[PDB]
Amino acid sequence: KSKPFDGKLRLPDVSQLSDTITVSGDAAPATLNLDQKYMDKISCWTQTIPSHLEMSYQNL
Amino acid sequence: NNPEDNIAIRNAPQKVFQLIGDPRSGVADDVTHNPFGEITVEMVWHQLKNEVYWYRYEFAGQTTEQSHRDSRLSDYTKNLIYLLRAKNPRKWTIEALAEKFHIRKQRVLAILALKEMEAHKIESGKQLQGPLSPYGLKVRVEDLKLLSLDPTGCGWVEP
Amino acid sequence: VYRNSHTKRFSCRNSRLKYPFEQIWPTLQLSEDDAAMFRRNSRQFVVDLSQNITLKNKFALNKATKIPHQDARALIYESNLHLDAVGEHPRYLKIRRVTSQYGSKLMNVRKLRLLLGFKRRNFVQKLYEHTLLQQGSNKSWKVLCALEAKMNLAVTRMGVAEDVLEATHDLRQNNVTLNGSPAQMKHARYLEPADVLAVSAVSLIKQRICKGLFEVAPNTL
Amino acid sequence: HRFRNNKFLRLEPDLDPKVYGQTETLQKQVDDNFSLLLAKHRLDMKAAAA
Amino acid sequence: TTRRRKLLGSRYGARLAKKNRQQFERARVILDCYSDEELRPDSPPVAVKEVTINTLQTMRFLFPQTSKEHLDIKQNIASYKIFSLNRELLSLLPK
Ligand SMILES: [K+]
Repeated sequence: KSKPFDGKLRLPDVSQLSDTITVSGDAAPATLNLDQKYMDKISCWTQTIPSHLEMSYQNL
Repeated sequence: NNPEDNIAIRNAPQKVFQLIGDPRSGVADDVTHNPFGEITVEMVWHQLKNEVYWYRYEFAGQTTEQSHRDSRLSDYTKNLIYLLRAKNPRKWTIEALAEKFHIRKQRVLAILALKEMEAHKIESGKQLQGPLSPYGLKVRVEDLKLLSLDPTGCGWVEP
Repeated sequence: VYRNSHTKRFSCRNSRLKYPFEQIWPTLQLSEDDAAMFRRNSRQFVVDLSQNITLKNKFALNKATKIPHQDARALIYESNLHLDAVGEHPRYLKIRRVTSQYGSKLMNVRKLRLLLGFKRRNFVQKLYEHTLLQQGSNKSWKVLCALEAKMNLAVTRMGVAEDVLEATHDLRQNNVTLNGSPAQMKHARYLEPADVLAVSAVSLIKQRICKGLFEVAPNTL
Repeated sequence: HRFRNNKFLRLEPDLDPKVYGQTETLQKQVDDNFSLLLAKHRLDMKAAAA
Repeated sequence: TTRRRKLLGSRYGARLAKKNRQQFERARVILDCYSDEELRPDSPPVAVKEVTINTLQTMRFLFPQTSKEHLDIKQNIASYKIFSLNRELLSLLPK
């Protein structure tokens, strides 16, 4: 006994949230979050991607 | 638009007007220091197992903050840009999308190109196959509504 | 030149450090003895404080987070009698002379060759000459931009190669394409702000990444 | 509830990705859900028919 | 002694136009090919109706909370997906 689905996709505008919170609701890190688990392997470059490059790992 | 929760407002151009002297008899511009910044370097990481140090150079380090966020936008945000552009190209121009998500125009166009290529792969049947098939979603542009956080606190309303 | 100076273990030499060598390869596996040798450049003992401090701690004592890039040299290689050398008599403090510049200048040029992938000196000299004619006001930043525009360094940033040396081998095998086709003058050209790089050896690169992170992958899906 | 640790009342453990593969594990999970639904229809028909 | 076939490349748009013309036309409108006078094609623009996205991260990586906000987003995506499947099924069910 509830309203049936209208058939439209409703997505919130996450662009209006504060800068102190990430998309997932957790606290926003003010600095790069590096881990020793990944900085000793090929991932060291992934964690330090520069701001002038746009990389996609689905299409490489 | 408050500095507490708007990093973009914090990283804004500054209007500098500094003087030395007496405004009633004679004044001169203060040119004894550089308030526009300079190139900086910083140590970011130290690996204790290999003894490797990482240093980061920034062109405008003294007049910017948290510049690492621009290139680390979530996948949800990128899909939202792709859907908004397809829904209404007349209103969602490159300028509007760049202002909305606090990024540069070059980044906006680059994101669209990569998402477009990925969509073709999904439609062609090269990605999201087998057990992961349900995660390939086809969306009609008409059946899309964007909610807003108008009410203070938790809750998204349609208008 | 089948020398030890052309191997990762002894590639970089710095005469101003307690241990003359320096580690710059983030994926090199060192033995216990080798790690101990390098660690001597990280820890120092203070007499008055009677404690060991690290290089990172030294920066904090100097209140250095973002400093002019020319000022970091005075922090890494020098010492102060009020922060890190308290208790030492001034008679035994080390002060450099103007005759040590040549060793330092030669060392830095060797670093640029190492970062580019063991390039020849004439290669670096022409790169410097190239930047002199390009538009821009800050000479130091123009040199940095030239390094980033190199194709092999850009491939490394993508995260598909362990280091620059492995990236260079990929280019020789044509495992990466530029604007849809293999690059021409790939070792001598510069990339532009609208270039597109893609992997043509998809099966090879995917295997490379999976193997590297196999041990750090969780056992629960 | 006696099955405190076995919260989901599973009969077999989930496949280890490091041994059988990520894709194989994902397919196994899908098959498990379908089997539960199919078993439910199977018990009902037998009871109704016999 | 290599068995690898020689690779002669081509631009991504060049290959797409020969494999699927409909996708090529859609990409031109999305990528803002009709704003510049110099690069404006002669053919009129085509309206965009349907797009495809990947939601694996938004469903299993990005929204862990138990609040109504995160639950609603997942439910809406799941509901929309079922509608798409049902529309396809209805096209085949009739004898
Ligand atoms: K040389």
